[PDB]
Amino acid sequence: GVEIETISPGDGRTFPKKGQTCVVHYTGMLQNGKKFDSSRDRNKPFKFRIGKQEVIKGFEEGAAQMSLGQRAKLTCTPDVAYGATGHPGVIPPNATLIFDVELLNL
Repeated sequence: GVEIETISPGDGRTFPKKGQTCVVHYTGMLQNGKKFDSSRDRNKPFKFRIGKQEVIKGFEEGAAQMSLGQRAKLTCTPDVAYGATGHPGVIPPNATLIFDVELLNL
């Protein structure tokens, strides 16, 4: 259950495919309002490949459904997230995650 709202036009027709790299500048916040991660604070694009279960399923599905030059906010349910086995000292168990996702290339 991922809800995507198009906050950017994203006229690019390119779509991610299997076995491809994908760069996203992601910013995540907990639904109360505090953030835990921001790749842009590191000034480095987050390179991840579609598949291989490198990232949670919600983030990968959201990145797959949205395209180049597009921005969107992903509503990640705890079922598709860490859930009960939350991140140690970072994310409390049974919490939702909101991501500021955007491709730059591929």
